[PDB]
Amino acid sequence: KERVDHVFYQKFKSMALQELGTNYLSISYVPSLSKFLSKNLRSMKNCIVFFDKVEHIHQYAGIDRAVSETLSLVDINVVIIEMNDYLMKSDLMMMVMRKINNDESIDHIVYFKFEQLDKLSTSTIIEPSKLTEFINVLSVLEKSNNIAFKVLIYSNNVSISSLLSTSLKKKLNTKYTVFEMPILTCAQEQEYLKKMIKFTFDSGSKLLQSYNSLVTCQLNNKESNLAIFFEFLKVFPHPFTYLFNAYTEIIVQSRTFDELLDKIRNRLTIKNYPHSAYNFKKNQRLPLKLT
Amino acid sequence: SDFSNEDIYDNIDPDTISFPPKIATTDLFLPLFFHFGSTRQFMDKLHEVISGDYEPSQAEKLVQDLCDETGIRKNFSTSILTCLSGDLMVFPRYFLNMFKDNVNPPPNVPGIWTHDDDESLKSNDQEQIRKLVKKHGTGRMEMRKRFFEKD
Amino acid sequence: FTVLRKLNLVPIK
Repeated sequence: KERVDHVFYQKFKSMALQELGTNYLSISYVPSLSKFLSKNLRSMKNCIVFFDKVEHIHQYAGIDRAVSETLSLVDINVVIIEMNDYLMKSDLMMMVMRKINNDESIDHIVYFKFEQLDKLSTSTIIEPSKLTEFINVLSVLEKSNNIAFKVLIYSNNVSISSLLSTSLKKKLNTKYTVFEMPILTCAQEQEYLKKMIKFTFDSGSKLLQSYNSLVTCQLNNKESNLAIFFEFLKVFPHPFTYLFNAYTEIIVQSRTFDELLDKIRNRLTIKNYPHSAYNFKKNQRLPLKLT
Repeated sequence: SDFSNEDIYDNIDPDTISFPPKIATTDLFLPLFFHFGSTRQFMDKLHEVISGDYEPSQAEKLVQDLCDETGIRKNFSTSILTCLSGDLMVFPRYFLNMFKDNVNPPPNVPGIWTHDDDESLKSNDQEQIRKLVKKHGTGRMEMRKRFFEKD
Repeated sequence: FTVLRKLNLVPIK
């Protein structure tokens, strides 16, 4: 009883929770993303970016964190305008300009964020008068060298994604770019879900290579608990989040490293960690990194 | 003046509380909660949400925002608010003491009304009532009375 | 909805 497993596990627990978080938010099948964002956001050139086929919580959360981190590197004034509760059913100009202070920075970046991730409400809910006021604000910032705008639209919706696209193309000189989220095959999806629960911290530890061998093993064994759970992720809506939530629970619930391995081998099932237990908010975002 | 012997309950350093705390079980908290870096990071977000411009009716909104932003299960946020008599000021005090002392709910904390505290308030026993008022004060006493003749 | 409508908040100054 001289050596306490509880002390070692606390360190592992916290490291596993951090990596699971990181893995979830990394859109590994889209490696081009981080380079794309630094190019377009960390410049004084105005830009409109459409994020099409944003079908998963992990994609939205992942893109958002990546955007949030890229703008954190920008040392000039960054203004954030959330367009959502404005366009749905010169006050805009004056609100944007109130935030523009030439005493704290000569150059400024206005980041307009619009999120339309409910394909159900496909009909144009947006006020045409509020939309033309927005493209007018953009037409003014476009002509102002001192101020750069970064418009980021998140959709899977089309009757909205198209009306914006045509209005922005017709009235502005700034060419927009479309970042298409790739549609994975069931096999590919299965690959990236497995990758999410593989940890790389403390590479030179027998305990980490024991953890990673167990998961690789269980997943090659068709009848193992872990592999049956993964066979369900093939049909359940939102598998990365369901897996994330369940794994977070089995990590946090365990007392020793052995308890954690026991849960992966014998306790992780649809009957024990059910879909119902969690809220799959399509616009959910995880807490920021410390450093 | 600006001194209170109640400061010791708010004065808890979140850096001395290992994250996630042993008392922070999955039946009270959501998977998002376990993804804060420190007890300080959670505390700071809690303060951010709590300091919103809510109207006294919007108790349903706050419970939802605590669930979405800090990962506190809706049923647990409601339970906490009830034993706090609605006083949002004593919300961070609850979590600091709950985590430090590893007890849910914190038993002897001014502003945190236990079940046994309500049993003492229900009884007209002036000995139990002296012990209660020495814990929460006449302020919280008249608030708890107002709160339950309206319940 | 029952306990939440009946409950009143004490917001911050």
